[PDB]
Parts: sequence; C-alpha cells; structure tokens
Amino acid sequence: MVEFPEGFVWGAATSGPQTEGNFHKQHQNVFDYWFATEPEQFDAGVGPDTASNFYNDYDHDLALMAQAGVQGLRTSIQWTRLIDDFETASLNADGVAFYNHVIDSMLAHHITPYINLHHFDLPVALYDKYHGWESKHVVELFVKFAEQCFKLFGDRVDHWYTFNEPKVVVDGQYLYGWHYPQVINGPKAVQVAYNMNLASAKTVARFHELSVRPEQQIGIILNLTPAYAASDDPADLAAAEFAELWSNNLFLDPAVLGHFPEKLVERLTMDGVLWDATPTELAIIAANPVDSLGVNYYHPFRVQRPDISPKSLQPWMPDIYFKEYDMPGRMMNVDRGWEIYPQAMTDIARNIQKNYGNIPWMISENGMGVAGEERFLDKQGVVQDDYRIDFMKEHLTALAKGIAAGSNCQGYFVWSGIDCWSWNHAYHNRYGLIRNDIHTQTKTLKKSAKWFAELGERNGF
Amino acid sequence: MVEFPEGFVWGAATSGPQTEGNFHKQHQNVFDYWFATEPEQFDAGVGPDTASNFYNDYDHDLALMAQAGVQGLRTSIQWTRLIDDFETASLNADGVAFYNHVIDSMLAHHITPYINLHHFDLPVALYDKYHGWESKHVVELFVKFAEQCFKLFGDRVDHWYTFNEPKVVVDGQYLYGWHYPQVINGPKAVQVAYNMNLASAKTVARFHELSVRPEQQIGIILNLTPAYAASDDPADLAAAEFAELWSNNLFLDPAVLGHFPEKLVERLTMDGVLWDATPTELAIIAANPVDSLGVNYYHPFRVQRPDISPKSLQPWMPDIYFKEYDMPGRMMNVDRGWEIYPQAMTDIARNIQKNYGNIPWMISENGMGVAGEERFLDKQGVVQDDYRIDFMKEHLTALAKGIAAGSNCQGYFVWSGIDCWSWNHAYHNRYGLIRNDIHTQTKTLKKSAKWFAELGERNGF
Repeated sequence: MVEFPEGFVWGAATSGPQTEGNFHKQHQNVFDYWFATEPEQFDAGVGPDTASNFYNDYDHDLALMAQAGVQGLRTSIQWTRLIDDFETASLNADGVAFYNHVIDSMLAHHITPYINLHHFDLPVALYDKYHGWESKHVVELFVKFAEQCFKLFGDRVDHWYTFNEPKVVVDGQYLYGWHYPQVINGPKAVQVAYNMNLASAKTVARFHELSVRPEQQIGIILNLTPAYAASDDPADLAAAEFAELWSNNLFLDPAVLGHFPEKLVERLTMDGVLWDATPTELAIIAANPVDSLGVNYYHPFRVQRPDISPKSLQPWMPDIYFKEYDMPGRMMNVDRGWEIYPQAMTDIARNIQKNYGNIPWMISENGMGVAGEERFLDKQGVVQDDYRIDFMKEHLTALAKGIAAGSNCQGYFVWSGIDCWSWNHAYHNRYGLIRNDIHTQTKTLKKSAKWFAELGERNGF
Repeated sequence: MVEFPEGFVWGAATSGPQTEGNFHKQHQNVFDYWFATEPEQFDAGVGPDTASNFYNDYDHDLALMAQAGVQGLRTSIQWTRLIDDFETASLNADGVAFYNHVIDSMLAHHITPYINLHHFDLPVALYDKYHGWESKHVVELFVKFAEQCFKLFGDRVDHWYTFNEPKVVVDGQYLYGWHYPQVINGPKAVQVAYNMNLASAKTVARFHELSVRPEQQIGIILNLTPAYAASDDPADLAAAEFAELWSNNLFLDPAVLGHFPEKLVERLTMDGVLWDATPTELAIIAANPVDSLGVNYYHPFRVQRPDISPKSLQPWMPDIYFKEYDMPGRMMNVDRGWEIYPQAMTDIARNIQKNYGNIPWMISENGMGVAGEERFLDKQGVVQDDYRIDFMKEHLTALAKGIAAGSNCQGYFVWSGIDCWSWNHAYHNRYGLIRNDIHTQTKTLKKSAKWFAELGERNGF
C-alpha cells in the first residue's frame, strides 16, 4: 500500500567510535580521552573501549545485519585508527588491514558500503596541540587523512560522506558541554562552524581529483529539521527565522549552494562574532559543492522568543535569539523526552526539492531509542519491538508523501543496525534492529529486523 | 643628454646569503651545508660563513651605500635565520632583532627598503625531510615564513618580492648541478618550477590579506632575456620558440597573466613530464597575479637547433629542444665569458609594455663582474672602474629608449652595492660600487660609486 521507488536503498547507520571498540587503536579521540579521565560522566560506567566489539566480531555482525535486510551499511573510518603520524597522514598498517577486512566483508555479504570520514572523533592530541577544529592547520591534516581513505578504499567504495552532522561538533565541543573539551564560547563556535564547512569543501575537491569512476560521489550528513515557531506572533517568528538560518542554513547553504547565508553573515557581523575567512577559502567553498545529501531526523524543533532581550550584556551565543518551546498536546516518547512528529520528514523533503535543486538525498538516520528492552523479550529471547516498527511505519509514510510530491530521496537508513554505544548515554537507550547483550557481546535479531528484511523485499508495506 | 622620468629609483641589490655571514644563524641553507661538506667546490675555499660581514657591520655598510647614491636597497631575509621551527614558523628572537636593526638602519640612512623573501636559500633540513621544493608541504611552510615577515616588518616596508629568479633554483638544484642537492632530473625540475610559481601566488594572496596601506605592493624578480635565434632556418626558430616558452613564459605568464603558457603545457603533456596540478591551485594562480615586475639582465641569450632529434633515446631535459649558440663577431666580456648586448633591455621593455599590460616594473639587477680589481687601484686605493661606468651608460641608454617608447620602467638597481659572495665563484668576480677587502672586511668606494651618486642627483648623464 505504501510503496517506494525502484532502486530505493534500505540501509542501517552506525559509526566506528560507537561499534569497534578501542582494540589496538593507536590514538585517543576526544571521547576516548574523556572516558579515560572522567568515567563518571558515562552511563553505568560504560565507555567506548569495547563498545559492540565490531573490531573482533565484524564478519558475523555483518552476517546478522545482512539477515536483517541491511542492503547498505553506512559507518565511519576513525582518524585515530587509520593514521600513525597526523602531520604526514602516514598509515598504521593494522588500522589499514582492519578497514580492508571490514569493507571486503561487507562486499562478501552483499552489503553496499557507505563510508563517512568523521563522526565526532577528533584526535585529542590535535586538540592539545592546535585546539582542534579551531585550527586551519588541523583542517589540512583532515584532508590528508581523507586522501588516504580514498586512495586505499576508493577501488571498492562508491558512496562517501565528509562528516556526520558537523553542527553537533560545534554545539557539543564549543557551546553546551556535550563533547570534551566542553568549551563554552560562542565566538569560537562560529569559527569552528566555518572551519568544518571549509574542511568539507576541501574534502570534496580532493575526492573528485582522485575519482575515476562516474559512480564515485561524496556527500555530507546534516540535520535539516525545520524550526517551528511557537506562534504567529512576530517575536516568535523572528526567533524561528534565526534558528533556521543558524541550525540549518549555516551548513546546508555552503555545502549545496557554495555560499554562506547572507542574512546570517550580516547578523554575525553586526554582533562582531563573524569568522575569519580569506578570499581563497571562500572560492574553494564556492567551487566544490557536495554530490548528495544525507538527512538525519529524529524529533521536531520548536522555537519561541528569548526570555530577555538579545541586547542585554551577556556572553554571545546563538541562543540569545531563540528559546526551545514545548508544545501542549505534543505526542511524546515519554521515557526519552522526545516529541514524535513524522510530518517533518515531508517538510524536509519539500525544502530540498524546492530550494536546493532537488539534489540527490537520503534519510541517513531515523530511529527510536528505548531503555530496558529486556522487558519485551518473548519466550524465545527475541525483543518484540513493535513500537520500533510502528515508528518506522509512521515516518516512512511521511517520507513516501515527500517522494510522491517529487522529492529526490533515494534511500532510508535506520539508526541503527546493531545496538551501539551512544556517547555519554552508552547503552541506556537501544536503537538497533539487532540487540546486543553487552556483557557477553551476544547479538540477536529483534522482531523489527525481520520486518525490515521483509520491507526491503516488497519495497514497501 | 640621457634623462629619466621623475621619481625614478636609483638603487642597489644583494641578498642575505651573499652579504650577512652565518654568525649565530640557527639553520643551514643548502649552500651552507654544501660548503661545510665540500669546501673544494668554492673559489679559494671561501664560503658564506663570513661573506661581507653584513651581520656585524650593517650600519657603516649602509652609510657607504648611501654615499654611493643607493636610494633604495634590495636584499633578502633568510628563512634559515628568522625561523626557529619551520613547521610552525615560530620566531628566532635574535634573527628578528637583526632584521629590525637592518631595516631601521636603512631608513635612518634614507635608503628605501626593497625586501625579497627567497634567494636560492632553501633550508637543507627541508630538503632532507621532504625533498625541498618538490614538496607542496614545503610550499605551505614558506607561506608561513612569508606571513611572519609581513607581520614583523610590513609596518615600514612597502616593496616586497616573493622570489629572486626561481628558474635559477630549478636549473641549479634539479638540472645542471649548480646548486646542492645537485639533482639531474628533468621531470622533477618541471614539478619544482610549478611548485614555486604556486608558492609565489600563495604568498601574493597572503600579502594582500594583511596589507593595510595602498602603497604596499609585492612583486617577483625574473630574468626575461629574449631567446635570439641563431638563424631563421625553421630548426633554429623552433628551438628559440621553446627556449622562450621555457625560460621566460614558464614564470612570467603565471606571475603576470595568471596562467601557464598553453603551448608549453601541451609539449610538457606530449612528453609525459607535466607537473601535477589541482584546480584549486590553478585558481589561486589565476587570482593572485603580482603587483610589479623585477627584471634581471646581464647578457643576451642565443639559441640554435639541438645536435640530435628531440625524439632520440635520452632522459628528458628542456635542452633536448635547443642548444646555445655563439654568434661570430659578438662583443664580449672576455675575462668572464659573457656577451655584451645592451639592445636586449630595449626589447624587454617593449615586450612588457605591449604584451603584459605595461605592468609597473624595474631593472632589479644589472651589472658587470671583473676579477682582480687590485690592478686598477689609484694612489688613494680607489678602484678606477671606468669599465663599470661605461657598462652602465650603455645599458641605461638602451633602457631610456625603452622608457621613451613609454615602457613603465620605474627604477634601476645595480648589482651590486658592496662586493658580495657569488656562490661557488665567491669573490673571484666583483660587481660592487664599493670594494670589499675580504681578509679585513674593509669597504672603500670605487670610482663608479661617486659616478652613481651624481647620476641620481641629476636623473641622467
């Protein structure tokens, strides 16, 4: 009844930091270092050191995911595992061998690889030495790392992504304390958002210098949730318009249209917090847009006016212009604190189709996190996650409406394949099609896995 | 009788490596290492370690150049003196203090500073670690170096040069054995010529990122001597055609026009030796042409067909397309092996005028070196170098005719002010207006010096 285009990709999304574990990894990223020194900041004291044991059990993990109808797996290559010397991007041989093993195994199981280069995992040594993403030198080191990935694996990987949601890096490392180093500095955050936008452009440039097949393409993964104003009142609208420019246009516009949003640049210039740019850097951004777009969506985004005037003496933050708003009568994922609003996927699809040239895009992430899933085991040891199937049904329904209106969506990737380590939340919330009992790292298909495999076979539901 | 436009600069030219000595210099450049290691390759075993003692005697040295009518002085800052760590361009405080002292002493003596950034003096450690100018990483490290010079001295230096004749670095380091490392390898030479053009464009961009006054301008110093064919047999003008593209257009076209000469790139392509270039690098070159041109001219350049076919089985060199030619009846500087042909300066002036938008340019070097000037000491120990005064009048006569056709020549710099250290030839040939007795480091003005001072006070002769 709900059907999908011929050739639609049914996939799963994870990342290296949340699956592999730190086995034999040469370098600490910022989350590795944070757990090593502040294990109390992580749920039940569970860090990334073992995660879901993908380093050791990748071949059987891929077999399980293949059973669950995963036609494409998007994951990430860790900068801190592939590279020995960050300055020259020399290679760690065992890191190279591991990713060769993973990729060949995907292929042996008929899973198309989607390879993203960075998922929140900056080497902590680059933060100590250069302050990380604030440094344009670090931006160059990143490009060197990307070059190695393309040279080593571009023979059998077609689909690439530069970053998974750079905004979460900006937000987490420099605004709200989610990511080590937990800097709280608005103006620095502005410069970091610029630098990652520039690092992405330079990575598309290097990618196409080395591309040999016409199938090879590289994208970026962004969150494009609309900023819904609380009311039609003018102050709520003004808060919405800025929240939109800041949370969406800051990255979508450079990546797809090749320039930063004029109104946002004007605003940050007025507040004296604009980034430092050179003409050459702006020319690189303008000359190397992405080939495709990955959209991550989980919950809506609503915004009302700020409590106090933005002109009050206070540290600059993007939040001086908008405040989060809770809508009465919202439909809630109560244990999780997330509103359920599948219509936003249709809003997203329409925007891409209308204002961004209907660039090729996919749902790179959509999923539901539930705690204590052992409450839903049946008498055969399988999690009856009907709530997860329902969640997928409602959101896929909204997505198909966007497609029927003509949006260029080409796939849907579940977060996630196998339950994986969710940063400070660790394993408190489960998202997978496949459960992981993490004391023994024993993995077992959930009920939704069989439904997902069957969805891919009928290409609908 | 022969007068010049108002404001014409009468100056002198040298370099850091050829004047300073290595007193308390932190790093070895390629020539320092070559001398410390093969002193037998240098005339009379005289190296750059003391040179003309400019490190110790800059103040009185400058007072004497001013007496000789040096209105502006061009010289160079040594990468190997100013920089502590090359990777970051951190500063050597004593080097910074030295160059501040030199620049401030120039202005106290009313000499305008013309500061060039590079004169054959690659740090030898950058060769050992990266192969020097073959590495685009080294190209970035030079821009870091150039940025520090701009920030440290741009407050009282208006006129800058990226390089003094990069073709001599290509030729000497990678084709004919003139410069340590003495590599003989055509393909590498092609890539080094391209990399250095790229460093200069990147330096021009950085300079205008930081320039605050409109007087501040940055140029490049090239040799633009025309390639005169031996005859008008088609084989000789084919040789003169390539010799022109290779020796002049290879650097002048990128520097001034923003692009490499297409028929050169076509032949480098057909022969399988083209440099590796990215679109971003080419756009940088197109977008940052130099502000002005420095021309070095000493002697003409004559070319005939090669002895064998360019299709013979031999390693690729540019010389497979042309062989130098000795014209019967040439006017010669016999003691030196150099033809005298002042008309060439008139040809250069016209070329720049007609084919390069008449860009502001100057003669950055012109001079005559003779050996054993002890033979022309008068009773008060003054060199009576009438041969030097004559040489200047003939070339100035030719330059003045070029200006009268309207060519935008704005100054004339003689090589050199004080006798300086001429690489492997050391002090065998002297070019200065001021003699240096190198055993005692005592400088006395030659007769040409007082003649130069009258020429500036009058703008003619």
